[PDB]
Amino acid sequence: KRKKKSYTTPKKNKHKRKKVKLAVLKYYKVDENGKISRLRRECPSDECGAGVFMASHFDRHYCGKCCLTYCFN
Amino acid sequence: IRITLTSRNVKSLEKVCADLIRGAKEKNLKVKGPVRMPTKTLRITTRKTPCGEGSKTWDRFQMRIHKRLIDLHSPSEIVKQITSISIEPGVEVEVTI
Amino acid sequence: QLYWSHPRKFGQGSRSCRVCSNRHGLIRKYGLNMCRQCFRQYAKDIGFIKL
Amino acid sequence: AVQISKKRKFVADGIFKAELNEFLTRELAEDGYSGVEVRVTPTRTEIIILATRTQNVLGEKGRRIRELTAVVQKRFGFPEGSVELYAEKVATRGLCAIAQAESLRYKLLGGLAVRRACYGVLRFIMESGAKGCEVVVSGKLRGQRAKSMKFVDGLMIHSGDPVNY
Amino acid sequence: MLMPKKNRIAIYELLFKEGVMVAKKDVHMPKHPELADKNVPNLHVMKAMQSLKSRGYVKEQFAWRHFYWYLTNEGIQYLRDYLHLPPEIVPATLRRSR
RNA sequence: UUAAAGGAAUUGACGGAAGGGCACCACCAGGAGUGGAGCCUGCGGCUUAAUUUGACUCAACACGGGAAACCUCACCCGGCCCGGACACGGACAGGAUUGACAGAUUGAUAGCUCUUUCUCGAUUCCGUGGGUGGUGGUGCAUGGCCGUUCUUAGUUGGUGGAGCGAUUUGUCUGGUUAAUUCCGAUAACGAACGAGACUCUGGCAUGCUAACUAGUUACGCGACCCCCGAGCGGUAACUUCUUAGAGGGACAAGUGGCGUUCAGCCACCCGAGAUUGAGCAAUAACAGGUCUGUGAUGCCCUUAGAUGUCCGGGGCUGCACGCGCGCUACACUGACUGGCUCAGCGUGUGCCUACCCUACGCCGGCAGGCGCGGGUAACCCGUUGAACCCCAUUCGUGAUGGGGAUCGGGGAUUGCAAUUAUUCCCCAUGAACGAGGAAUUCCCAGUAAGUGCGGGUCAUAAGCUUGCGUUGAUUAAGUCCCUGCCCU
Ligand SMILES: [Mg+2]
Ligand SMILES: [Mg+2]
Ligand SMILES: [Mg+2]
Ligand SMILES: [Mg+2]
Ligand SMILES: [Mg+2]
Ligand SMILES: [Mg+2]
Ligand SMILES: [Mg+2]
Ligand SMILES: [Mg+2]
Ligand SMILES: [Mg+2]
Ligand SMILES: [Mg+2]
Ligand SMILES: [Mg+2]
Ligand SMILES: [Mg+2]
Ligand SMILES: [Mg+2]
Ligand SMILES: [Mg+2]
Ligand SMILES: [Mg+2]
Ligand SMILES: [Mg+2]
Ligand SMILES: [Mg+2]
Ligand SMILES: [Mg+2]
Ligand SMILES: [Mg+2]
Ligand SMILES: [Mg+2]
Ligand SMILES: [Mg+2]
Ligand SMILES: [Mg+2]
Ligand SMILES: [Mg+2]
Ligand SMILES: [Zn+2]
Repeated sequence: KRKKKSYTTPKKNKHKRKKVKLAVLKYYKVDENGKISRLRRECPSDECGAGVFMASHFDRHYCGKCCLTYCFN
Repeated sequence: IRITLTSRNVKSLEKVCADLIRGAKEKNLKVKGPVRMPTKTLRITTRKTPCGEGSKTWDRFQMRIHKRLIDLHSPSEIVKQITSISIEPGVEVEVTI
Repeated sequence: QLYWSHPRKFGQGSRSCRVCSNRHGLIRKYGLNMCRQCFRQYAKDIGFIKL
Repeated sequence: AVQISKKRKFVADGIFKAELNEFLTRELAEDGYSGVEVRVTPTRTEIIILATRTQNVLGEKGRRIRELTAVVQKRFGFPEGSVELYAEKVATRGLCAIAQAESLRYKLLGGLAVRRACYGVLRFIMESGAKGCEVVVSGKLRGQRAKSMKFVDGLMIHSGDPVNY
Repeated sequence: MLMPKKNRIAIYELLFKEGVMVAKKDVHMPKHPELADKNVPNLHVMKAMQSLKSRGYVKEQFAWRHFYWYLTNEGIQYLRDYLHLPPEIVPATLRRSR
């Protein structure tokens, strides 16, 4: 009733998740003007990595569609 | 082979029972009686009010489920002929062989 | 994303009425789901009389 | 392969009656709606809508009655054309108080003030064979306070068992 | 924000086949019962039909838990927009009458 | 300066004015009690970040069937989601709109956010208008419903008189009844709504209608004892017992008295009953309560860091006090142990969306577990082998073995979780209470009271409430003194 929910503000400001990238993304490399060099890692055959490549990380590996987790020393 | 006739009200129950007697007692069938079941009653007690004001005044809603059974030993072709009756909609028919 | 926790398979919250999704007042177990305020109005339609 | 008791199938059928009747009076408020009668036959479940203006039930090209048949069949679980509807004409318009209140609603909506509407429905009901009628219109009627406007004509029985029929 | 693409064409194909849709009030929070005809339970059906009930295409009726969706002749005239994708087939509501 | 002030006279409304009646929510004569103690559970006040809220004489205070571990939950603390429909318009990403692996932070394996960078495909995101939701406020805007007046008997029109007229007589001096229910006198007659009559339950009875989903007599299979054709239990006809369809049966009718021809009261017989209990219930209100029952709703507030909706907790229970409805005792007409013996309502499974009722056998001291069977039901629990009661033993007027509050330890059941609440079982701790001032509640015959069972709540679930059974009185059949109400 009389108690109004006011901003006590210990937590001043927070923002929503905004996906930002570069202008274009080149996953490939041109060798001999027509042969493609693969730089990033594919995903093994679990009906996920037919066109999905893995993301670089310090010690992990991650698939895009079905979220396959890989790790190697 | 028995047939259960279960109706909503006793007047239409007795009317469809008298129609079954009038359509069954002329053939060569030893017709057993319409065995009277005890009347079932679903008693529901209701506060009568959405908010708590006044005395404890309660609605008492009841139904009167009336059930009858008949026994007719016959081949199964005769039972399907007897079953075809222009019947009151408040009457339910079950068969058991 | 955690959408559905607290499975609500029992008790008062699991009982969702047939009339207006009311859950504060009790819902009877007679093969019936009413709000006890609309049951008075609708008993003459579902087949209950006062006697 | 499933079955329920006689003490529960009756109240389930009664809730089916009330659900279908009040859903039809909530969506068929346009024409003159009186009621329903459902015949239970396990080959064909018959549903008869007794209505005053059955032209709206019959629709343009046999449209609305088959559409509401599909409305019943896609929830209540009766495929292969098990549910079949039939409309009946109520020629006695002044007999059904539900139809009289349903016609009084559309006159109270679009103008056509309360005094004229009440005397116009009382003259029609008193002309249509009825021995007596009483119309009680309450609410915010030309003012902030709720003035109850009651009109009673003819003979009316209020107490006892045969009031309900 | 999108579902799989089969969802939209499935619900509009079911509306194309019948013209009658029905859902209930239960939006996913106490319990998850799926639709009696399809996979998507209640919320995707409401998200698909709110664009039809808001534009005046498909009428809405509520009964006790349930949203019934109702077809208008102008509803068919704007389901011509959906009829751009298949050939012109009228469902079993307006074409024939037994 | 004002368009009224005023005078008879009618109908309401009001009175703290008079008269006549009614009510066991009023009394007399009584019964059970409460108010005394303990406990359960609401209310006020305290306390708290929250202790959600309305209701406050009958007509609030075990009421919202309101019995909360989160659910219910509407209140606090912290954290996600948009279900932002639909139009125009900004970037339109040379197609990048949402979803997440590991580490940090956080209850979180919530991508909430950060380090990191793959995926989704023109439905996105933002803005401008609008829309939805709310157990947010307003019952003094309301609908509907309920309660109260009122479970008392009171209201209206047609013809006719009285008056110019609103209106009045009808609708009443008296008698009688629960009654404006009648007789009566009559300026009134025929009449209406209501009360009765209506419907249900209970009470009777038939060689009426009929039943292997209900029983009886004989009878055979067949167990036991006296042994003397007998006695008790197990596994061809008729509805008397169980159940339900119609019709009948009770009307103050027969007699005598009290009464104006009267309306009607009293005593007895025949009878099963000389009349039982409920539901519905007039015109009209309360400025009674419900927006927290509704997708019933007007107005106001918020709407993306949300009064929307989810997740994890706490809270509603929190106690220096006062009050109400209730439960248990204060014993010997009793407590303990053992034996014996009788019910009726009604409920019970694979449900319109998650679920019981329980027989048998074994284990365990117990609450309980395990395997199997039956019941969608007059079929199975179940010939509901209930409590109270009857017989015998122990106690012996001691706060005792009555009372079992408080509290410690252990063990099982449902739940995902009962700890600042489950529940039950076993041991132990053993308080007040010695029949309760002032006042106050209910009641006239299978009635009060004692006593147990079923449903509602539920998953585990009663001391609340609704109905059912068992045992089962003392007092009245009268009045206007206390209180309340009706009419002139
Ligand atoms: Mg509630
Ligand atoms: Mg109003
Ligand atoms: Mg007003
Ligand atoms: Mg009113
Ligand atoms: Mg004067
Ligand atoms: Mg008193
Ligand atoms: Mg108390
Ligand atoms: Mg207090
Ligand atoms: Mg109180
Ligand atoms: Mg109350
Ligand atoms: Mg609040
Ligand atoms: Mg609220
Ligand atoms: Mg309001
Ligand atoms: Mg005159
Ligand atoms: Mg008068
Ligand atoms: Mg019997
Ligand atoms: Mg009234
Ligand atoms: Mg709506
Ligand atoms: Mg108490
Ligand atoms: Mg108690
Ligand atoms: Mg259940
Ligand atoms: Mg303890
Ligand atoms: Mg439950
Ligand atoms: Zn409801």
